[PDB]
Amino acid sequence: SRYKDNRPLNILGIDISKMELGRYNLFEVSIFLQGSYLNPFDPQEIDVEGIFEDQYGNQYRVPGFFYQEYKRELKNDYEYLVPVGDPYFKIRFSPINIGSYKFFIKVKDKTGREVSSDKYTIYVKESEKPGYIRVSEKNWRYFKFDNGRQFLPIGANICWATSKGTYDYDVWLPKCAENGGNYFRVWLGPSWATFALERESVKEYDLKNAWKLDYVLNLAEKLNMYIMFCFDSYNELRYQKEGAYPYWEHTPHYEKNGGPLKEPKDFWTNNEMIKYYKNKLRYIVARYGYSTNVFAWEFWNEVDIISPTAFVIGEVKKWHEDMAKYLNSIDPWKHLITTSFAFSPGKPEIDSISGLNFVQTHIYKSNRYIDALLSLIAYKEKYRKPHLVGEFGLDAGGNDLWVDPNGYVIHNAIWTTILSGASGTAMSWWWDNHIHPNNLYFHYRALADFVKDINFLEEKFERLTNYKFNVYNREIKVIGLQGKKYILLWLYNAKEAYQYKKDIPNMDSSKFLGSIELLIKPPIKVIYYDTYRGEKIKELDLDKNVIPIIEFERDLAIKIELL
Ligand SMILES: OC[C@H]1O[C@@H](O[C@H]2[C@H](O)[C@H](O)[C@H](O)O[C@@H]2CO)[C@@H](O)[C@@H](O)[C@@H]1O
Ligand SMILES: OC[C@H]1O[C@@H](O)[C@@H](O)[C@@H](O)[C@@H]1O
Repeated sequence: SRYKDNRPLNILGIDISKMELGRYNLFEVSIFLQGSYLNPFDPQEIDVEGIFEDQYGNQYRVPGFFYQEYKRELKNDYEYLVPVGDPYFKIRFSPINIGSYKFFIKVKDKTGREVSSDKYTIYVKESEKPGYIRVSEKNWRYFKFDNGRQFLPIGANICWATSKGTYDYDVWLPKCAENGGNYFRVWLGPSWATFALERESVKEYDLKNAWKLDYVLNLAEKLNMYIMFCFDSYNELRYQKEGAYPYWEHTPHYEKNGGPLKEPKDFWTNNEMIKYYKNKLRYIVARYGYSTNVFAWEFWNEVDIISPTAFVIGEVKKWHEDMAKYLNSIDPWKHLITTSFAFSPGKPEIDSISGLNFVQTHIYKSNRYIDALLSLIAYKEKYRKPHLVGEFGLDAGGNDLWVDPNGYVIHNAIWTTILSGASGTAMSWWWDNHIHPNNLYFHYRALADFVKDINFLEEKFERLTNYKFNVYNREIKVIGLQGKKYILLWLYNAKEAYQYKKDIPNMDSSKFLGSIELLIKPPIKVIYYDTYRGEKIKELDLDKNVIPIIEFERDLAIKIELL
């Protein structure tokens, strides 16, 4: 209890960032106070709240959070944070309507005493921000922003940094964003993670790592990138003898290390653990919920490979139901909620929960992974909510960086997933040792430039069929979408797409390979698109339903417009 206080409850000061701001922008209040509490992260010890009301009567009850300011520096090869000033409490709000808001601050400590701040008025003007990310009501396969524009996640996992900490995100994120990336995922556990909130304790949260997460979220705000926050990872509940980067012996949850749990099975039902987990959710909502750059709350990385002594499907399901309900109830902005599994088909008992707004796949597979992605995407349409392939790679023991230094595997997967009907790109691993040093960002730029002007929410896209190849010299396969107005094709050579030794193609090729006949009504306009250079190659008007296939080395994209 290093942050305890033993004084009569009183507000000592309030600082307000600005009295005028734009729609969906951050409005921050600093609160200096004294009171009686053992743990500023526990609302039963001290509960700070901001009560906001727009001019239409809508009310928002925003929990406040304990905060320490830091100044970062780089000490040779590691980030070091110097504390600045005493810690204090903050409220972070974001207005969804324009016009006037009134708000006040309310504080209650463990004595039951309650104090209040006077009503303040702020004014909100229109801004460029599109709002929070939601499931599309027009097409449940896809995400939208509040303003109705689509959100197609294009990016990769970027889940933790080296010892350089936030300085790595300074490098990775601008490169991602300038190459069409608008998405990444970060880990808030286990305790070794860059943004670990439960670093030494499950009762009190790490103010340095929370500040690093502030920094990276602010950088995403500047770059128009949107983040999935993964709260916990399976390692926390996996025993040393079970392998796969286990961490139970080191995790703060374990009684040996000060926590409430005698064994990982008890995580799901232990009353003390559930209480502190809800305090963590409240802290996360308080500190980060305002941000439209939070794409989603993700409870678990691969919860199915916690210790087999700890995975009880009925209890994990109930815990996800209860925590999703709680999180929704306290999150004024109702961010999307999800969870993930190592087993690529997932766990239907959990994926079917209505409180999980979208489902995910993790898949590491070396052989015929294009077909495996297609099959999984087709299968999970049964949930009638969006599907994110949140992790993807070879099953090569982490050797992708030297088996495939050109990123052909990533290339194949991001084209396959977005043109099979998934909500966005397959999300690669290996951001730090592969994507960045091998400079693989250009793959994403080529894909983003192909899809960005299509409104997927209105095309009524269906996976391509009723097609007939007529190709004699090669084995060419197709992944395709057929919509109201567009047909999008990704063609690949089955005998070249899975070999990674040759250099990046630079076709000069103008040559005729074969044809693909589609059941569509002509006339049409056909655009041939280089998937490595990210450029239109050729354009052709047609009066029949048979599209010539021009020469290409590994794969080729075609955009067809029904006229
Ligand atoms: O290297 C940093 C952390 O790696 C962690 O293991 C990772 C591992 O690097 C790899 O990405 C693997 O497939 O997923 C693991 C996490 O589940 C931990 O070993 C951690 O201790 C390291 O700091
Ligand atoms: O920032 C990502 C990486 O960039 C490299 O050039 C080095 O500086 C690494 O130390 C760093 O982790």
